[PDB]
Amino acid sequence: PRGSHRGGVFPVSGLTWGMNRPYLKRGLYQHRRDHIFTPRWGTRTANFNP
Amino acid sequence: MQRACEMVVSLLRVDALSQRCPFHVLNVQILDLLQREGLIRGFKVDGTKIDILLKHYKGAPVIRNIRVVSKPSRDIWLTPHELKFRTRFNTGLWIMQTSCGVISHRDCLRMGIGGKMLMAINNGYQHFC
Amino acid sequence: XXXXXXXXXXXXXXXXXXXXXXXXXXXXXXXXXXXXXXXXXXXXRHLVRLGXXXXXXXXXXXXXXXXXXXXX
Amino acid sequence: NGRGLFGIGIAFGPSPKEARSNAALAAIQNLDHIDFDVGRTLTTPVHGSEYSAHVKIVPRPLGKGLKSNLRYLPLLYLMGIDNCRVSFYGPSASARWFTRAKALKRALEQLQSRRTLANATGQKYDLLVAPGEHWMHWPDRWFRPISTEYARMLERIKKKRPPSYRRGFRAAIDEVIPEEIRPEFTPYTWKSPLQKWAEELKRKRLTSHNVYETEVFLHPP
Amino acid sequence: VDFSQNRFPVLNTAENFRYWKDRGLDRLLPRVFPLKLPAHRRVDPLLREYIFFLHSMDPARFSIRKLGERYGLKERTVELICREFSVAEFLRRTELATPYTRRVSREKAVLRMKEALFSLKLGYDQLGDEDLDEQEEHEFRGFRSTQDWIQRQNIEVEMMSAFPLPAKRNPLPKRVDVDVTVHNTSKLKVMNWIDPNDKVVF
Amino acid sequence: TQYILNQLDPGGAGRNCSGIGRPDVRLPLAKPAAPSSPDVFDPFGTPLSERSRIKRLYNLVCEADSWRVKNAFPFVDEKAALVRDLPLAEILYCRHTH
Amino acid sequence: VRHMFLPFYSKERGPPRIRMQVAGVKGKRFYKIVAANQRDPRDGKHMEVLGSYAPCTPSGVEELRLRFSRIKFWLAAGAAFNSKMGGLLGNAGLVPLPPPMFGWRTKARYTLLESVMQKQEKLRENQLREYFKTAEPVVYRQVKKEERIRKILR
Amino acid sequence: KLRLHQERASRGHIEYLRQLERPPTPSPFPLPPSPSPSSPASAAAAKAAAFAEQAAAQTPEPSVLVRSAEEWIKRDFFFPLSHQPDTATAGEAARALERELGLSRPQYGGLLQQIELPGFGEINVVHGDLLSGSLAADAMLVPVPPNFLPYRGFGLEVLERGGPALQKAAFVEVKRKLQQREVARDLLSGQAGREEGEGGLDPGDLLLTPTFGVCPRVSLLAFLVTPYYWQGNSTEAARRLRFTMRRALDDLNRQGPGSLLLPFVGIGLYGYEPRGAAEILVESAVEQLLQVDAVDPNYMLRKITFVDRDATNAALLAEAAQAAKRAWLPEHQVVPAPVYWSQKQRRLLDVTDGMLMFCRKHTRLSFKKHHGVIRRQKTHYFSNVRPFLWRSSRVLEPPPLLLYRHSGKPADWQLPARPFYRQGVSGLLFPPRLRRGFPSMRVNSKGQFVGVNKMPYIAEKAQPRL
Amino acid sequence: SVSFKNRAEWRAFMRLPPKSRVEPRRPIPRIFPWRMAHNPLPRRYPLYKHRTLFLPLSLPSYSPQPAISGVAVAPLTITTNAAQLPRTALLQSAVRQLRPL
Amino acid sequence: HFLLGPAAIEQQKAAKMQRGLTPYQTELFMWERQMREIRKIYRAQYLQR
Repeated sequence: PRGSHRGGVFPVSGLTWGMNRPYLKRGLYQHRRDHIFTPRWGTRTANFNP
Repeated sequence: MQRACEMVVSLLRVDALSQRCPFHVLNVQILDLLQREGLIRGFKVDGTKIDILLKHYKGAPVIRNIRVVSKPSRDIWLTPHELKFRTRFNTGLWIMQTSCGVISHRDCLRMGIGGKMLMAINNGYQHFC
Repeated sequence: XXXXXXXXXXXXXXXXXXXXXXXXXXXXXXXXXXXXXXXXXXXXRHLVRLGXXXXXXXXXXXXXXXXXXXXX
Repeated sequence: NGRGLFGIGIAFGPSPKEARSNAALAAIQNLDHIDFDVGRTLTTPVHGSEYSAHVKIVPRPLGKGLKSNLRYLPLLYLMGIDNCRVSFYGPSASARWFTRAKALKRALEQLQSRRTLANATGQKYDLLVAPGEHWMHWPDRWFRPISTEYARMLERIKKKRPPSYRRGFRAAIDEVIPEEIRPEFTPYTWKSPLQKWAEELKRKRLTSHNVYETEVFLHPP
Repeated sequence: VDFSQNRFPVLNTAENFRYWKDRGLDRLLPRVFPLKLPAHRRVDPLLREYIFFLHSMDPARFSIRKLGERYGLKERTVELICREFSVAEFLRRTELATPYTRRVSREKAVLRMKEALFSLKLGYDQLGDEDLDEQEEHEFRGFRSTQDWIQRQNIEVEMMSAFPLPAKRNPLPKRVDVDVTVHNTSKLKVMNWIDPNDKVVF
Repeated sequence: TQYILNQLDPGGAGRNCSGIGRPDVRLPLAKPAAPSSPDVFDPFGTPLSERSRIKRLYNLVCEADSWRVKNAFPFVDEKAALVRDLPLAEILYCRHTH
Repeated sequence: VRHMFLPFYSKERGPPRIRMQVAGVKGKRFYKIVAANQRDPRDGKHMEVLGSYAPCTPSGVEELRLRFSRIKFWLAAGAAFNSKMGGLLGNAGLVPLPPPMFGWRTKARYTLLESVMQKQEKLRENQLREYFKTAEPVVYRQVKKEERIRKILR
Repeated sequence: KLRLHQERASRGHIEYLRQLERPPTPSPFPLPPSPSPSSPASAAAAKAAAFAEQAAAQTPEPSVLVRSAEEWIKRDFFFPLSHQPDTATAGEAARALERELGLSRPQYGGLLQQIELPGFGEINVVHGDLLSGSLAADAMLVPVPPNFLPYRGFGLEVLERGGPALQKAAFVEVKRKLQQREVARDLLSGQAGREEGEGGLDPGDLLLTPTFGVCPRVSLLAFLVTPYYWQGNSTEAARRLRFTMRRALDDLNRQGPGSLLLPFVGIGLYGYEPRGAAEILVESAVEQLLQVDAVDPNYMLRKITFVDRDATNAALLAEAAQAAKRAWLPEHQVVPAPVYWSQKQRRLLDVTDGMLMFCRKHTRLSFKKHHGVIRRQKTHYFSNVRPFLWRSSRVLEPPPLLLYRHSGKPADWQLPARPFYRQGVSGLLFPPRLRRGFPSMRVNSKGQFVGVNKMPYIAEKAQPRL
Repeated sequence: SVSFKNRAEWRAFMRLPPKSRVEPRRPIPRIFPWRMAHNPLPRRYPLYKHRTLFLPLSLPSYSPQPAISGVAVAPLTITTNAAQLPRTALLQSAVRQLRPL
Repeated sequence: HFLLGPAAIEQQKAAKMQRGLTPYQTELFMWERQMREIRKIYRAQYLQR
């Protein structure tokens, strides 16, 4: 395929779009990985160390 | 061939213990194949008619569908490697007529012989012509 | 005597006196009609008897333990 | 329920929300059982028709899962089908789902199972990843326990048969009770020094009392 | 405990085929599964260095097969260990790059992170846990493993009888062309194109 | 007995089994008996070797962990759903292949 | 011509020959070794595909694929070929080695060059053994100041 | 022995044919029942079909060129397809070529392989019978279970042939070993108490006894305690055998015998894999003959002969010995040709700091910057794929050529061919009949092969795709 | 010794010797018989999960296979991978290469 | 073996010259003489197979 998507563009996460929805407009939003399951198999640190 | 396409109707009856169909040697052979495959309880030959005693299971009949392939106005033949593709991934019975008799598509596939596709029993939704 | 009764995969029974004859017949069968597998309860207990005779000192303890386990 | 119970309900209401609630109630009342196979594969492709509405269900190889329009993938998960692709060609008349529902119901009514086919026919319908799953039955005459006196009587009455090593070997088992073992760290002469060292360390770690101790912090307070 | 019409208590059943695999609405639960890591990255680096030393010293007495046999690894794993260690040692001793300046792919960087966290959690293995020659075990290994591709069928429909049935037609191996090198020098490579169907061979 | 044992844990020449049915392997019987009348036995010590685990069952047991899953203010909800709801996001969140 | 191979001979086009058709795309060119008639178009009509020849390949070594039995068959049938094909077949071993451009007798300077090159190769092998006796991956050598030198052995 | 490129190409062709050949396996066809479970016409058709299918299974088929298209079509629709198509086998031409090359040109083969370590000894691999075949040796090694009461196999056969005398001698030796072990255990317990102030033989245990007229080729029988294969993993099952062979050979060498006859240890009763066991056996023999471990060598064992009665097992042992030659003997060491030539031209370079300026980049990681999604599929196929397809068959890169390390000439043993199958399917139920068995030829009305002029069909080999 | 202070010097060093514009100069690209035209690659999260090559073995023969020496040889599963061949399959492949023909 | 070994090149080198021919041609003609032989050898083997 080539060119922009011609037709209906839906988020790949499956979340609806609207005024009070996770997405304001139509789109794929493939970079938004917070809307897909990414297990945390590592560690975590804090902004400050008292 | 006409008699077999007619017997399809008698085989597809529901809420019936037995049903009659026209007589023919081809019908008798197809009935033999069906009984060997355990799709009918039995059948009886009475002159111009054959009385098929049908089989049921949990209310519904064992024969859930019949798809006619070879009609008297059009033959359908297949090579072994076309029969394999056409019967791919299906538990239904495709009746084949060959120089070795009226057999199942599985017998035809093991024998690698060219055959004429007559009927498909309980083949779901799988046809090409 | 020696009887090679063949219920399935013909087998034979040896008495430690016909072992030579059994071996000869097995070799002859393997040479003439291959793949006719023949198995005989030849010399398991035959070796066991001589082992017990050699280990008579500890064979008594072994037999006592076996009897105790069987009774249990 | 995603396992073989599915239904569709059509209902009216003063508002869309109450209409949906009544429709859900009707669907709950209309639930029926779908004839699936425990192997999770279709035995044949399936088609359903209602006027100009057409529903098609095509098998897929075991492992691919469900394929359909994302608009109706949740419907597939509710139906509980697996390893198949579902396509709607639908009516072009005034209605869209009123008759498509009947078409889908008639399609689902076509599905059968290997157990159903085998019971109806008397023949073998064996899934290659599970042969003999449905027809193989070990007779109860194999597992008939006997008392000691009757065992003596049976040993007396019966005629002995020589034990065949090929078919008789590996038969020294009896009633078993649970016992914990750990033969992964049992020292042997043939085990190399490094293997012994690693196995010893592993067994100490596994049997240690500090296991099951979940500490989120690497450097504890 | 549910019902079964026939007695066959084994693990080779459609119910137990993919045991523990979701079969209902739980298929939508976001479960976390263990991450897979290479054996050549699971074994301890000191064991890697020891294997590399043995192989680079005496590849005959310390064969790949023998090293794998002693340390519970596969021949491919031993080969990978030796290659990686030789590359790292070459870079370090020639002072070309440190272990943290060799440009690598994103996948290999993620693999390095995976092994780092694996060691921090469980610690490097002190011995290999693989098998030298894998066994014929009935396991699900993808959708391709669940069907007979040659027969193009997932279900073997057959009749019930107490007597022998006609044998199934066996497949014949495909006769495909191959290239076999016959003469290679620093300038020219000559290989014979073979057609296995050609009857007259000379 | 051997047939059932082989079905439960395949083994034989060239195979790695648990040796459970072997006459020379120890089992945790409830009623102890002769390992395997008095005439035939093992005159030497020859302790029975241990039995190794069943690999399939052990793997199932180990992998079960991945599938393990971890008055009131009387206010009644009237704008509630009887059968919940199954949006597309619930599927596409975790089932990546879709 | 023996009766068997008569069809291989064309009244309109000529006798059979073993030759090469251009193949590939502009820039990336290799050759398909075929048996055709003399007056056939080079990239057109032919009778059989006998192999391929790629002088430029990523591996840096000219690649020659041939059906050995078929080349033997066509030589027996009588297909003709030119100097380049004869040389390729000689290198492949299918036919005796054709003489070089000016003949074997005329090559003495080149034999002297080959001998000198072999002697220099042996000298470098001896130097490499002397290096192996120490095998220092990194060295420092003077310009003013000492610079680092890496002794890579490719 | 082959020194011609043509001969070696024929050798490779023969090897690939070996790969692809499958011998016929006729099977009985069930007799049709003669009570009729169907109509009489169906029964007659069944009888005819059964006989026809048996004939089709048991008869082969010639090539296409023998018959015409209409005859083949009529046969295809009238008879069951034969199980042995012409394309199935290799051919009399290939068989004759193999015979001429010597690859495949009165019961036992004899000496199949021999490794000669000058100054150290010899390891022979022989197809022969140890017992009935009993050109000389000192000790014959016999594997036995730890309990020393075999129920079937070579050990039981040897004990039976020896009779009560050999059985008693072996049992006496076992009793002595057990008593020594018990004494050592008691001493160990006493010494443990002093510092504070199992059972049965193990793998590698050796017992030497007189032959009692069992094997006249030897004068000593060394019973060796060997492991089993079932325990644990295959790595463990083979570590056991390696340890056992090391101990057994070392102990026999210390005992003194200079000649040893060894069967295939591990196979048979103990359920080992012959292919994996042969490598261990041969490598252990080589290492012991070389005395790799010893700091004070004890060169006593100098002839080790692996004797086997099965052709397959003897051939596997010969293959293991060939691999051992490749590994150990510098003459037989082989190397890929690219590596050989590169190292032959090997040179020492002087790389400075300024020569690596552009060998390093700004980015820490590398990834593909463009997806591989083709915008126009047919245009891509026509422009960038089809022009380079000079044949429609799918062939992989050839395995590298192995050259002898010392000389550089091609090795007599080369890697097997690497065929490709689409989606991994390597079989066809109904392979099409091909004319390319005799390419560019036909059969004239006289009955003779003649040439054919015809433009080749570029897609002939991709129909069906393989 | 040569110092490549800029990219021009690096290009000069790396440049191949001049060749005529009538001969084949660019190598013909490799074509793998399983991805002739597309080169799939992953384009969807997770981007770096482990992918294992599986080539089906199915059932090369459907008739009773006698044991080779002592190993069963007869198939027991349909899930065998042809890129991870088991012990007995490798044994069969080795015996075939040793058959006398 | 003779034709494809190192003897053919030596025979070419030893071929005698005739007045009017360059050194290459006299080797080419001997070289072609060996070619007519190998062509006949291939025909015999192919025909027997």
